[PDB]
Amino acid sequence: SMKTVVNLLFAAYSGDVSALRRFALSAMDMEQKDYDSRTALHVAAAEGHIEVVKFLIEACKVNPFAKDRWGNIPLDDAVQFNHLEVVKLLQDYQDSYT
Amino acid sequence: TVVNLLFAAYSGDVSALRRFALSAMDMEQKDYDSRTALHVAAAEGHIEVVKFLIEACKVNPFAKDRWGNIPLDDAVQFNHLEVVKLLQDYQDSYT
Repeated sequence: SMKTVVNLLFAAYSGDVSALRRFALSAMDMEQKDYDSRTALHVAAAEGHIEVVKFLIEACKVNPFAKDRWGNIPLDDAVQFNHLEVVKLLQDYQDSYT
Repeated sequence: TVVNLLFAAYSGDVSALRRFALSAMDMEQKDYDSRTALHVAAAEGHIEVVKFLIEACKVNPFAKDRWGNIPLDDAVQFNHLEVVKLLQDYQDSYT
């Protein structure tokens, strides 16, 4: 259970879009959080993996307003670490989110 | 095992941590956010876990996570006073 959440989040950490796809293609909840309330989109945005953020936004359609332990959404990490291609994507996706 | 460590720290599972330390796995290994077992345990305020990590395993209390934060920083933010005192005394004596 939590073993997969970490495989999921470690796949987002490495920029492995294919591994994320295999997780998503098995009906796994892609919005699950870890011990720090961090999601796959959190780790992707913090690392600046533009293609990983794209997949979680377009293919999985994950909630971008999920807050971690410190109350931050994935956009906050992209802003703090100067990943602006991810910032612009999360900006546009947050204004249209459902 | 990379986070079975950190999932045990989050849940205050001192017994699981003792089993993992016996198998000689790295108790200071970090995750995707550069978080250690001491980080998560201090953030949750689980006192018996940070006791075991500093007194038995003697982990480095100056390890910084992705946000440059020390395990004591989370314990201060979330009002885990006894954990703050343990790490503060341990950080002073760290060789």
